[PDB]
Amino acid sequence: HMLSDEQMQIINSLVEAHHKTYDDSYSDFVRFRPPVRRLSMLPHLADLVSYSIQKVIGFAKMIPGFRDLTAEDQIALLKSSAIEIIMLRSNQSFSLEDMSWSCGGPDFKYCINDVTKAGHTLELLEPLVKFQVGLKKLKLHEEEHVLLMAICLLSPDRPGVQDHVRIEALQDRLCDVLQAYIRIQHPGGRLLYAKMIQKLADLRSLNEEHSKQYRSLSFQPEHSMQLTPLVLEVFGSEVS
Amino acid sequence: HMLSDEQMQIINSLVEAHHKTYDDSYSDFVRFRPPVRRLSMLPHLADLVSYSIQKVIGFAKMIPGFRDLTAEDQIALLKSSAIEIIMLRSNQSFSLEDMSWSCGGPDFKYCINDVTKAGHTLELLEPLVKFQVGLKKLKLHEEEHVLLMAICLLSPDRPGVQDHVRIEALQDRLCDVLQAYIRIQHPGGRLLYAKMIQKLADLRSLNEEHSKQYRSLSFQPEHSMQLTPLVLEVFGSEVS
Amino acid sequence: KHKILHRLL
Amino acid sequence: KHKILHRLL
Ligand SMILES: C=C1/C(=C\C=C2/CCC[C@]3(C)[C@@H]([C@H](C)CCC[Si](C)(C)C)CC[C@@H]23)C[C@@H](O)C[C@@H]1O
Ligand SMILES: C=C1/C(=C\C=C2/CCC[C@]3(C)[C@@H]([C@H](C)CCC[Si](C)(C)C)CC[C@@H]23)C[C@@H](O)C[C@@H]1O
Repeated sequence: HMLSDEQMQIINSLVEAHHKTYDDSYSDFVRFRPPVRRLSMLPHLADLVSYSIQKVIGFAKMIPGFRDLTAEDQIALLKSSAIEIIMLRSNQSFSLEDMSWSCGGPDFKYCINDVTKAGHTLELLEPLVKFQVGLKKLKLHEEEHVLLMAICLLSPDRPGVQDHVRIEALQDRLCDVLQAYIRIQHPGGRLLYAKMIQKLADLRSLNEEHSKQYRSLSFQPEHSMQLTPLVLEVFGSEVS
Repeated sequence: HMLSDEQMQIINSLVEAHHKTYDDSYSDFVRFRPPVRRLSMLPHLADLVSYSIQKVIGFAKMIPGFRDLTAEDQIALLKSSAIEIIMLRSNQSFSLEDMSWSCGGPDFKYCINDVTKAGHTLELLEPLVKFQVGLKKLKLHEEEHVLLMAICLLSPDRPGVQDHVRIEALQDRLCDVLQAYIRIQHPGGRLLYAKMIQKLADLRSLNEEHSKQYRSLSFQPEHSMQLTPLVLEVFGSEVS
Repeated sequence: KHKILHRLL
Repeated sequence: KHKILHRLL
Protein backbone atom coordinates (compact mmCIF):
# COMPACT_ATOMS: atom_id res chain seq x y z
CA HIS A 1 0.00 0.00 0.00
CA MET A 2 3.08 2.16 -0.64
CA LEU A 3 5.79 2.50 -3.34
CA SER A 4 9.44 1.64 -2.74
CA ASP A 5 12.35 4.07 -2.98
CA GLU A 6 13.65 2.29 -6.08
CA GLN A 7 10.04 2.53 -7.19
CA MET A 8 9.75 6.31 -6.73
CA GLN A 9 13.24 6.74 -8.24
CA ILE A 10 12.09 5.01 -11.44
CA ILE A 11 9.14 7.38 -11.65
CA ASN A 12 11.33 10.40 -10.92
CA SER A 13 13.95 9.55 -13.49
CA LEU A 14 11.39 8.64 -16.16
CA VAL A 15 9.29 11.76 -15.55
CA GLU A 16 12.33 14.04 -15.71
CA ALA A 17 13.52 12.26 -18.87
CA HIS A 18 10.17 13.09 -20.48
CA HIS A 19 10.28 16.76 -19.51
CA LYS A 20 13.76 17.02 -21.03
CA THR A 21 12.68 15.51 -24.37
CA TYR A 22 9.16 16.93 -24.93
CA ASP A 23 8.46 20.63 -25.55
CA ASP A 24 4.82 21.48 -24.80
CA SER A 25 5.18 24.66 -26.91
CA TYR A 26 6.31 22.83 -30.09
CA SER A 27 8.60 25.79 -30.73
CA ASP A 28 11.28 23.96 -32.74
CA PHE A 29 8.73 23.08 -35.41
CA VAL A 30 9.52 26.28 -37.32
CA ARG A 31 12.83 24.64 -38.29
CA PHE A 32 11.08 21.80 -40.16
CA ARG A 33 10.34 22.09 -43.86
CA PRO A 34 6.98 23.90 -43.81
CA PRO A 35 3.70 22.01 -44.17
CA VAL A 36 1.90 22.21 -47.51
CA ARG A 37 -1.74 21.41 -48.21
CA ARG A 38 1.67 14.20 -54.75
CA LEU A 39 2.22 13.97 -50.95
CA SER A 40 2.50 17.69 -50.17
CA MET A 41 2.80 17.04 -46.41
CA LEU A 42 5.55 14.42 -46.61
CA PRO A 43 8.51 16.86 -46.15
CA HIS A 44 7.14 18.58 -43.03
CA LEU A 45 5.96 15.37 -41.35
CA ALA A 46 9.18 13.50 -42.21
CA ASP A 47 11.02 16.21 -40.29
CA LEU A 48 8.41 16.07 -37.52
CA VAL A 49 9.07 12.35 -37.10
CA SER A 50 12.85 12.65 -37.40
CA TYR A 51 12.95 15.33 -34.73
CA SER A 52 10.72 13.00 -32.67
CA ILE A 53 12.99 9.99 -33.11
CA GLN A 54 15.85 12.13 -31.78
CA LYS A 55 13.72 12.80 -28.68
CA VAL A 56 12.61 9.18 -28.20
CA ILE A 57 16.29 8.23 -28.18
CA GLY A 58 16.97 10.83 -25.50
CA PHE A 59 14.11 9.48 -23.35
CA ALA A 60 15.26 5.89 -23.92
CA LYS A 61 18.83 6.59 -22.77
CA MET A 62 17.53 7.71 -19.36
CA ILE A 63 15.26 4.73 -18.76
CA PRO A 64 17.06 2.88 -15.93
CA GLY A 65 18.76 -0.26 -17.26
CA PHE A 66 18.47 0.73 -20.95
CA ARG A 67 21.94 2.30 -20.92
CA ASP A 68 23.48 -1.06 -19.92
CA LEU A 69 21.85 -3.08 -22.71
CA THR A 70 24.16 -3.81 -25.63
CA ALA A 71 24.25 -1.23 -28.42
CA GLU A 72 22.62 -3.86 -30.62
CA ASP A 73 19.68 -4.42 -28.22
CA GLN A 74 19.19 -0.67 -27.87
CA ILE A 75 19.02 -0.31 -31.66
CA ALA A 76 16.72 -3.32 -32.07
CA LEU A 77 14.26 -1.93 -29.50
CA LEU A 78 14.39 1.60 -30.90
CA LYS A 79 14.00 0.49 -34.50
CA SER A 80 11.04 -1.80 -33.80
CA SER A 81 9.29 0.52 -31.29
CA ALA A 82 10.11 4.10 -32.32
CA ILE A 83 6.84 4.47 -34.22
CA GLU A 84 4.94 3.28 -31.16
CA ILE A 85 6.59 5.73 -28.78
CA ILE A 86 5.87 8.50 -31.28
CA MET A 87 2.19 7.51 -31.49
CA LEU A 88 2.28 7.38 -27.69
CA ARG A 89 3.98 10.74 -27.06
CA SER A 90 1.77 12.44 -29.63
CA ASN A 91 -1.26 11.85 -27.36
CA GLN A 92 -0.01 14.86 -25.35
CA SER A 93 -0.65 17.05 -28.45
CA PHE A 94 -3.88 15.36 -29.52
CA SER A 95 -7.07 17.37 -28.99
CA LEU A 96 -10.45 15.76 -28.38
CA GLU A 97 -11.91 19.13 -29.39
CA ASP A 98 -10.62 18.90 -32.97
CA MET A 99 -9.59 15.27 -33.59
CA SER A 100 -6.19 16.64 -34.53
CA TRP A 101 -2.72 17.01 -33.08
CA SER A 102 -2.62 20.75 -32.27
CA CYS A 103 1.05 21.72 -32.06
CA GLY A 104 0.45 25.29 -33.17
CA GLY A 105 -1.88 27.44 -35.19
CA PRO A 106 -3.40 26.32 -38.49
CA ASP A 107 0.04 25.13 -39.72
CA PHE A 108 1.14 22.61 -37.06
CA LYS A 109 -2.43 21.51 -36.43
CA TYR A 110 -2.60 18.09 -38.09
CA CYS A 111 -5.93 16.87 -39.49
CA ILE A 112 -6.22 13.27 -40.59
CA ASN A 113 -6.31 14.80 -44.07
CA ASP A 114 -2.77 16.12 -43.60
CA VAL A 115 -1.33 12.67 -42.92
CA THR A 116 -3.01 11.28 -46.01
CA LYS A 117 -0.89 13.87 -47.91
CA ALA A 118 2.12 12.14 -46.52
CA GLY A 119 1.08 8.84 -48.13
CA HIS A 120 -1.00 7.08 -45.44
CA THR A 121 -4.40 5.55 -46.10
CA LEU A 122 -7.38 5.49 -43.77
CA GLU A 123 -6.79 1.80 -43.02
CA LEU A 124 -4.10 3.28 -40.73
CA LEU A 125 -5.32 6.75 -39.76
CA GLU A 126 -8.75 5.49 -38.75
CA PRO A 127 -7.56 3.14 -35.93
CA LEU A 128 -4.73 5.60 -35.24
CA VAL A 129 -7.29 8.22 -34.22
CA LYS A 130 -9.45 5.70 -32.34
CA PHE A 131 -6.30 4.79 -30.42
CA GLN A 132 -5.62 8.48 -29.74
CA VAL A 133 -9.15 9.29 -28.53
CA GLY A 134 -9.15 6.16 -26.36
CA LEU A 135 -5.75 7.01 -24.88
CA LYS A 136 -6.94 10.56 -24.24
CA LYS A 137 -10.08 9.28 -22.45
CA LEU A 138 -7.86 7.33 -20.00
CA LYS A 139 -6.73 10.76 -18.60
CA LEU A 140 -3.30 9.41 -17.68
CA HIS A 141 -1.13 10.95 -15.02
CA GLU A 142 2.26 12.13 -16.28
CA GLU A 143 3.64 9.30 -14.16
CA GLU A 144 1.57 6.77 -16.10
CA HIS A 145 2.13 8.15 -19.65
CA VAL A 146 5.88 8.17 -19.02
CA LEU A 147 5.71 4.61 -17.62
CA LEU A 148 3.57 3.41 -20.51
CA MET A 149 6.22 4.73 -22.97
CA ALA A 150 9.01 2.97 -21.07
CA ILE A 151 7.14 -0.34 -20.85
CA CYS A 152 6.40 -0.13 -24.58
CA LEU A 153 10.08 0.44 -25.33
CA LEU A 154 11.32 -2.41 -23.13
CA SER A 155 9.23 -5.12 -24.81
CA PRO A 156 11.23 -8.36 -25.31
CA ASP A 157 8.93 -9.51 -28.14
CA ARG A 158 10.52 -7.41 -30.84
CA PRO A 159 12.50 -8.58 -33.89
CA GLY A 160 16.24 -8.57 -33.38
CA VAL A 161 16.44 -8.48 -29.57
CA GLN A 162 19.14 -10.81 -28.25
CA ASP A 163 18.87 -10.55 -24.44
CA HIS A 164 15.14 -11.06 -24.17
CA VAL A 165 15.47 -12.24 -20.54
CA ARG A 166 17.24 -9.09 -19.33
CA ILE A 167 14.88 -6.89 -21.32
CA GLU A 168 11.79 -8.66 -20.05
CA ALA A 169 13.15 -8.36 -16.49
CA LEU A 170 13.39 -4.60 -17.05
CA GLN A 171 9.88 -4.43 -18.54
CA ASP A 172 8.63 -6.47 -15.54
CA ARG A 173 10.12 -4.01 -13.02
CA LEU A 174 8.37 -1.14 -14.81
CA CYS A 175 4.97 -2.88 -14.98
CA ASP A 176 5.30 -3.48 -11.22
CA VAL A 177 5.84 0.27 -10.88
CA LEU A 178 2.75 1.14 -12.91
CA GLN A 179 0.56 -1.41 -11.10
CA ALA A 180 1.73 -0.12 -7.72
CA TYR A 181 1.57 3.55 -8.75
CA ILE A 182 -2.03 3.16 -9.87
CA ARG A 183 -3.01 1.01 -6.88
CA ILE A 184 -1.76 3.68 -4.46
CA GLN A 185 -1.84 6.99 -6.32
CA HIS A 186 -4.72 6.80 -8.82
CA PRO A 187 -8.22 6.81 -7.24
CA GLY A 188 -10.87 4.92 -9.16
CA GLY A 189 -8.12 3.34 -11.26
CA ARG A 190 -8.85 -0.33 -10.66
CA LEU A 191 -9.33 -1.17 -14.35
CA LEU A 192 -6.67 1.30 -15.57
CA TYR A 193 -3.53 -0.86 -15.67
CA ALA A 194 -5.41 -3.41 -17.76
CA LYS A 195 -6.71 -0.74 -20.14
CA MET A 196 -3.18 0.60 -20.50
CA ILE A 197 -1.90 -2.89 -21.32
CA GLN A 198 -4.64 -3.03 -23.96
CA LYS A 199 -3.24 0.16 -25.51
CA LEU A 200 0.05 -1.64 -26.16
CA ALA A 201 -1.61 -4.36 -28.25
CA ASP A 202 -3.32 -1.63 -30.27
CA LEU A 203 0.15 -0.14 -30.84
CA ARG A 204 1.49 -3.41 -32.32
CA SER A 205 -1.46 -3.43 -34.74
CA LEU A 206 -0.78 0.19 -35.63
CA ASN A 207 2.93 -0.58 -35.90
CA GLU A 208 2.23 -3.44 -38.35
CA GLU A 209 -0.11 -1.45 -40.59
CA HIS A 210 2.23 1.54 -40.52
CA SER A 211 5.20 -0.66 -41.40
CA LYS A 212 3.34 -1.88 -44.48
CA GLN A 213 2.60 1.63 -45.77
CA TYR A 214 6.07 2.87 -44.93
CA ARG A 215 7.53 0.10 -47.11
CA SER A 216 5.35 1.10 -50.08
CA LEU A 217 6.56 4.67 -49.53
CA SER A 218 10.21 3.82 -48.90
CA PHE A 219 10.29 1.81 -52.16
CA GLN A 220 9.51 4.86 -54.31
CA PRO A 221 12.66 7.03 -54.60
CA GLU A 222 10.68 10.17 -55.37
CA HIS A 223 9.03 9.70 -52.01
CA SER A 224 11.92 8.25 -49.98
CA MET A 225 14.07 11.20 -51.03
CA GLN A 226 11.79 13.43 -48.99
CA LEU A 227 12.71 11.49 -45.83
CA THR A 228 15.62 12.15 -43.49
CA PRO A 229 18.75 10.03 -42.98
CA LEU A 230 17.58 9.23 -39.44
CA VAL A 231 14.11 8.12 -40.57
CA LEU A 232 15.51 5.71 -43.15
CA GLU A 233 17.97 4.35 -40.60
CA VAL A 234 15.34 3.71 -37.90
CA PHE A 235 12.40 2.59 -40.10
CA GLY A 236 14.65 0.89 -42.68
CA SER A 237 15.66 -2.74 -42.42
CA GLU A 238 19.49 -2.81 -42.23
CA VAL A 239 19.58 -5.34 -39.31
CA SER A 240 22.75 -5.97 -37.27
CA HIS B 1 31.94 32.88 -90.04
CA MET B 2 28.48 31.45 -89.26
CA LEU B 3 26.99 28.73 -87.00
CA SER B 4 25.40 25.55 -88.35
CA ASP B 5 21.78 24.51 -87.85
CA GLU B 6 22.86 21.64 -85.61
CA GLN B 7 24.99 24.30 -83.96
CA MET B 8 22.12 26.72 -83.28
CA GLN B 9 19.91 23.77 -82.23
CA ILE B 10 22.43 22.82 -79.53
CA ILE B 11 22.35 26.38 -78.23
CA ASN B 12 18.55 26.51 -78.38
CA SER B 13 18.03 23.25 -76.57
CA LEU B 14 20.67 24.02 -73.92
CA VAL B 15 19.37 27.54 -73.31
CA GLU B 16 15.78 26.34 -72.95
CA ALA B 17 16.93 23.53 -70.63
CA HIS B 18 18.51 26.17 -68.38
CA HIS B 19 15.41 28.36 -68.28
CA LYS B 20 13.35 25.33 -67.27
CA THR B 21 15.67 24.40 -64.38
CA TYR B 22 16.73 27.79 -62.93
CA ASP B 23 14.32 30.19 -61.19
CA ASP B 24 15.72 33.73 -61.13
CA SER B 25 13.30 34.59 -58.27
CA TYR B 26 14.53 31.78 -55.95
CA SER B 27 10.92 31.41 -54.83
CA ASP B 28 11.06 27.73 -53.83
CA PHE B 29 13.66 28.50 -51.18
CA VAL B 30 10.94 29.08 -48.58
CA ARG B 31 10.40 25.29 -48.61
CA PHE B 32 13.96 24.59 -47.39
CA ARG B 33 14.71 24.29 -43.70
CA PRO B 34 15.27 27.94 -42.74
CA PRO B 35 18.78 29.39 -42.45
CA VAL B 36 20.19 29.97 -38.97
CA ARG B 37 23.09 32.21 -38.01
CA ARG B 38 27.69 23.73 -34.36
CA LEU B 39 26.98 24.25 -38.10
CA SER B 40 23.77 26.28 -37.82
CA MET B 41 23.56 26.76 -41.62
CA LEU B 42 24.01 23.11 -42.58
CA PRO B 43 20.26 22.23 -42.74
CA HIS B 44 19.27 25.13 -45.01
CA LEU B 45 22.26 24.80 -47.35
CA ALA B 46 21.94 20.99 -47.53
CA ASP B 47 18.42 21.56 -48.84
CA LEU B 48 19.69 24.33 -51.13
CA VAL B 49 22.16 21.91 -52.68
CA SER B 50 19.72 19.00 -52.87
CA TYR B 51 17.16 21.14 -54.65
CA SER B 52 20.02 22.22 -56.94
CA ILE B 53 21.11 18.66 -57.70
CA GLN B 54 17.52 17.96 -58.77
CA LYS B 55 17.81 20.88 -61.21
CA VAL B 56 21.27 19.92 -62.53
CA ILE B 57 19.81 16.50 -63.35
CA GLY B 58 16.96 18.15 -65.26
CA PHE B 59 19.42 20.28 -67.26
CA ALA B 60 21.65 17.26 -67.91
CA LYS B 61 18.80 15.15 -69.32
CA MET B 62 18.20 17.75 -72.04
CA ILE B 63 21.82 18.09 -73.13
CA PRO B 64 21.79 16.47 -76.60
CA GLY B 65 23.44 13.04 -76.47
CA PHE B 66 23.38 12.76 -72.66
CA ARG B 67 20.05 10.88 -72.74
CA ASP B 68 21.64 8.13 -74.87
CA LEU B 69 24.61 7.52 -72.57
CA THR B 70 24.23 4.46 -70.34
CA ALA B 71 22.55 5.00 -66.97
CA GLU B 72 25.92 4.23 -65.41
CA ASP B 73 27.77 6.92 -67.41
CA GLN B 74 25.05 9.46 -66.61
CA ILE B 75 25.42 8.71 -62.88
CA ALA B 76 29.22 8.77 -63.02
CA LEU B 77 29.22 12.20 -64.70
CA LEU B 78 26.56 13.62 -62.39
CA LYS B 79 28.19 12.29 -59.23
CA SER B 80 31.67 13.59 -60.12
CA SER B 81 30.52 16.93 -61.58
CA ALA B 82 27.36 17.95 -59.71
CA ILE B 83 29.29 20.19 -57.33
CA GLU B 84 30.92 21.91 -60.29
CA ILE B 85 27.66 22.63 -62.09
CA ILE B 86 26.27 23.99 -58.83
CA MET B 87 29.28 26.29 -58.38
CA LEU B 88 28.77 27.23 -62.02
CA ARG B 89 25.02 27.90 -61.92
CA SER B 90 25.37 29.84 -58.68
CA ASN B 91 27.31 32.55 -60.55
CA GLN B 92 23.90 33.78 -61.79
CA SER B 93 23.01 34.59 -58.14
CA PHE B 94 26.43 35.92 -57.13
CA SER B 95 26.67 39.68 -56.59
CA LEU B 96 29.87 41.64 -57.14
CA GLU B 97 28.23 44.34 -55.01
CA ASP B 98 28.16 42.18 -51.88
CA MET B 99 30.50 39.21 -52.47
CA SER B 100 27.52 37.01 -51.68
CA TRP B 101 24.95 34.89 -53.46
CA SER B 102 21.82 37.08 -53.18
CA CYS B 103 18.84 34.77 -53.63
CA GLY B 104 16.54 36.87 -51.48
CA GLY B 105 16.52 39.31 -48.61
CA PRO B 106 18.80 38.96 -45.58
CA ASP B 107 17.86 35.25 -45.25
CA PHE B 108 18.80 33.76 -48.65
CA LYS B 109 21.71 36.16 -49.05
CA TYR B 110 24.75 33.96 -48.42
CA CYS B 111 27.90 35.52 -46.96
CA ILE B 112 31.08 33.47 -46.89
CA ASN B 113 30.43 33.39 -43.14
CA ASP B 114 27.21 31.45 -43.73
CA VAL B 115 28.97 28.63 -45.57
CA THR B 116 31.52 28.31 -42.79
CA LYS B 117 28.49 27.51 -40.56
CA ALA B 118 27.85 24.60 -42.81
CA GLY B 119 31.31 23.16 -42.07
CA HIS B 120 33.55 24.61 -44.81
CA THR B 121 36.88 26.26 -44.13
CA LEU B 122 38.37 29.25 -45.92
CA GLU B 123 40.81 26.98 -47.77
CA LEU B 124 37.71 26.32 -49.91
CA LEU B 125 35.56 29.45 -49.67
CA GLU B 126 38.46 31.76 -50.49
CA PRO B 127 39.19 30.34 -54.00
CA LEU B 128 35.46 29.65 -54.36
CA VAL B 129 34.78 33.38 -54.21
CA LYS B 130 37.78 34.24 -56.40
CA PHE B 131 36.34 31.80 -58.93
CA GLN B 132 32.92 33.47 -58.62
CA VAL B 133 34.22 37.04 -59.03
CA GLY B 134 36.38 35.96 -61.98
CA LEU B 135 33.46 34.16 -63.63
CA LYS B 136 31.27 37.22 -63.05
CA LYS B 137 33.89 39.50 -64.66
CA LEU B 138 33.75 37.39 -67.85
CA LYS B 139 30.17 38.77 -68.37
CA LEU B 140 29.05 35.59 -70.12
CA HIS B 141 26.16 35.46 -72.53
CA GLU B 142 23.38 33.07 -71.49
CA GLU B 143 24.48 31.05 -74.50
CA GLU B 144 28.00 30.75 -73.08
CA HIS B 145 27.09 30.06 -69.41
CA VAL B 146 24.74 27.29 -70.54
CA LEU B 147 27.45 25.88 -72.86
CA LEU B 148 30.09 26.09 -70.15
CA MET B 149 27.83 24.02 -67.82
CA ALA B 150 27.28 21.40 -70.53
CA ILE B 151 30.97 21.13 -71.41
CA CYS B 152 31.79 20.77 -67.71
CA LEU B 153 29.24 17.97 -67.37
CA LEU B 154 30.43 16.06 -70.45
CA SER B 155 34.07 15.76 -69.32
CA PRO B 156 35.50 12.27 -70.07
CA ASP B 157 38.19 12.65 -67.37
CA ARG B 158 35.98 11.77 -64.45
CA PRO B 159 36.16 8.71 -62.18
CA GLY B 160 33.84 5.90 -63.20
CA VAL B 161 33.10 6.88 -66.81
CA GLN B 162 33.14 3.86 -69.12
CA ASP B 163 32.54 5.29 -72.62
CA HIS B 164 35.13 8.04 -72.48
CA VAL B 165 35.33 8.17 -76.30
CA ARG B 166 31.61 8.83 -76.81
CA ILE B 167 31.58 11.33 -73.96
CA GLU B 168 34.64 13.17 -75.21
CA ALA B 169 33.08 13.27 -78.69
CA LEU B 170 30.04 14.97 -77.13
CA GLN B 171 32.22 17.40 -75.16
CA ASP B 172 34.14 18.13 -78.40
CA ARG B 173 30.95 19.01 -80.30
CA LEU B 174 29.99 21.45 -77.54
CA CYS B 175 33.41 23.13 -77.38
CA ASP B 176 33.14 23.61 -81.17
CA VAL B 177 29.81 25.33 -80.49
CA LEU B 178 31.27 27.66 -77.87
CA GLN B 179 34.32 28.52 -80.00
CA ALA B 180 32.12 29.26 -83.00
CA TYR B 181 29.47 31.09 -80.96
CA ILE B 182 32.08 33.40 -79.49
CA ARG B 183 33.93 33.85 -82.79
CA ILE B 184 30.73 35.01 -84.51
CA GLN B 185 28.44 36.34 -81.80
CA HIS B 186 30.67 37.81 -79.06
CA PRO B 187 32.52 41.02 -80.04
CA GLY B 188 35.88 41.54 -78.38
CA GLY B 189 35.79 37.90 -77.23
CA ARG B 190 39.03 36.64 -78.74
CA LEU B 191 40.51 35.52 -75.42
CA LEU B 192 37.16 34.42 -73.95
CA TYR B 193 37.00 30.74 -74.92
CA ALA B 194 40.44 30.24 -73.39
CA LYS B 195 39.45 32.04 -70.19
CA MET B 196 36.34 29.88 -69.98
CA ILE B 197 38.45 26.74 -70.38
CA GLN B 198 40.57 28.08 -67.52
CA LYS B 199 37.45 28.27 -65.34
CA LEU B 200 37.00 24.51 -65.72
CA ALA B 201 40.44 23.75 -64.28
CA ASP B 202 39.60 26.00 -61.34
CA LEU B 203 36.44 23.92 -60.87
CA ARG B 204 38.43 20.66 -60.60
CA SER B 205 40.56 22.28 -57.88
CA LEU B 206 37.42 23.47 -56.10
CA ASN B 207 35.86 20.04 -56.60
CA GLU B 208 38.89 18.35 -55.00
CA GLU B 209 39.05 20.64 -51.97
CA HIS B 210 35.28 20.44 -51.53
CA SER B 211 35.36 16.65 -51.75
CA LYS B 212 37.88 16.58 -48.90
CA GLN B 213 35.75 18.71 -46.58
CA TYR B 214 32.57 16.88 -47.52
CA ARG B 215 34.20 13.60 -46.46
CA SER B 216 35.15 15.01 -43.05
CA LEU B 217 31.52 16.16 -42.72
CA SER B 218 29.92 13.00 -44.09
CA PHE B 219 31.93 10.91 -41.58
CA GLN B 220 30.31 12.58 -38.56
CA PRO B 221 26.75 11.20 -38.13
CA GLU B 222 25.58 14.25 -36.22
CA HIS B 223 26.44 16.25 -39.31
CA SER B 224 25.57 13.76 -42.06
CA MET B 225 22.11 13.37 -40.54
CA GLN B 226 21.42 16.97 -41.51
CA LEU B 227 21.94 16.08 -45.18
CA THR B 228 19.35 14.81 -47.63
CA PRO B 229 19.07 11.34 -49.18
CA LEU B 230 19.88 12.83 -52.59
CA VAL B 231 23.00 14.64 -51.33
CA LEU B 232 24.43 11.48 -49.77
CA GLU B 233 23.67 9.53 -52.94
CA VAL B 234 25.35 12.03 -55.30
CA PHE B 235 28.31 13.10 -53.10
CA GLY B 236 28.68 9.67 -51.47
CA SER B 237 30.91 6.97 -52.89
CA GLU B 238 28.65 3.97 -53.65
CA VAL B 239 30.16 3.35 -57.15
CA SER B 240 28.47 1.09 -59.72
CA LYS C 1 23.15 2.21 -55.39
CA HIS C 2 21.78 5.49 -56.66
CA LYS C 3 18.20 4.44 -56.31
CA ILE C 4 17.11 8.10 -56.42
CA LEU C 5 19.40 9.11 -59.31
CA HIS C 6 18.11 6.25 -61.47
CA ARG C 7 14.55 7.34 -60.68
CA LEU C 8 15.31 11.01 -61.36
CA LEU C 9 17.08 10.03 -64.60
CA LYS D 1 24.41 0.07 -40.28
CA HIS D 2 22.83 2.57 -37.95
CA LYS D 3 25.74 4.93 -38.05
CA ILE D 4 23.53 7.75 -36.76
CA LEU D 5 21.78 5.67 -34.06
CA HIS D 6 25.12 4.52 -32.63
CA ARG D 7 26.27 8.14 -32.57
CA LEU D 8 23.02 9.35 -30.99
CA LEU D 9 23.20 6.50 -28.44
C1 LIG E 1 5.37 13.26 -33.40
C2 LIG E 1 4.76 13.99 -32.49
C3 LIG E 1 3.55 14.78 -32.75
C4 LIG E 1 2.60 14.40 -33.64
C5 LIG E 1 2.45 13.11 -34.25
C6 LIG E 1 1.57 12.82 -35.23
C7 LIG E 1 0.71 13.81 -35.95
C8 LIG E 1 1.00 13.78 -37.46
C9 LIG E 1 0.94 12.36 -38.03
C10 LIG E 1 1.83 11.35 -37.29
C11 LIG E 1 3.31 11.75 -37.40
C12 LIG E 1 1.58 9.85 -37.55
C13 LIG E 1 2.02 9.18 -38.87
C14 LIG E 1 1.16 7.97 -39.23
C15 LIG E 1 3.52 8.81 -38.91
C16 LIG E 1 4.19 8.98 -40.29
C17 LIG E 1 5.71 8.70 -40.35
SI1 LIG E 1 6.53 9.20 -41.97
C18 LIG E 1 6.25 11.02 -42.27
C19 LIG E 1 8.37 8.87 -41.88
C20 LIG E 1 5.82 8.21 -43.38
C21 LIG E 1 2.15 9.14 -36.30
C22 LIG E 1 2.04 10.19 -35.15
C23 LIG E 1 1.40 11.43 -35.80
C24 LIG E 1 3.52 16.16 -32.14
C25 LIG E 1 4.04 16.18 -30.72
O1 LIG E 1 3.15 15.43 -29.89
C26 LIG E 1 5.41 15.56 -30.67
C27 LIG E 1 5.34 14.10 -31.10
O2 LIG E 1 6.64 13.51 -31.06
C1 LIG F 1 23.12 26.37 -55.40
C2 LIG F 1 22.78 27.51 -55.96
C3 LIG F 1 22.92 28.82 -55.31
C4 LIG F 1 23.91 29.11 -54.44
C5 LIG F 1 25.10 28.35 -54.21
C6 LIG F 1 26.00 28.61 -53.23
C7 LIG F 1 25.84 29.62 -52.14
C8 LIG F 1 25.91 28.94 -50.77
C9 LIG F 1 27.15 28.06 -50.62
C10 LIG F 1 27.30 27.02 -51.74
C11 LIG F 1 26.12 26.03 -51.73
C12 LIG F 1 28.68 26.32 -51.88
C13 LIG F 1 29.13 25.24 -50.88
C14 LIG F 1 30.65 25.15 -50.77
C15 LIG F 1 28.54 23.84 -51.17
C16 LIG F 1 28.21 23.01 -49.91
C17 LIG F 1 27.53 21.64 -50.15
SI1 LIG F 1 26.87 20.80 -48.59
C18 LIG F 1 25.65 21.93 -47.76
C19 LIG F 1 26.02 19.21 -49.04
C20 LIG F 1 28.28 20.43 -47.44
C21 LIG F 1 28.71 25.84 -53.35
C22 LIG F 1 27.79 26.82 -54.12
C23 LIG F 1 27.28 27.82 -53.06
C24 LIG F 1 21.76 29.77 -55.49
C25 LIG F 1 21.22 29.78 -56.91
O1 LIG F 1 22.22 30.30 -57.78
C26 LIG F 1 20.89 28.37 -57.34
C27 LIG F 1 22.14 27.51 -57.33
O2 LIG F 1 21.83 26.17 -57.72
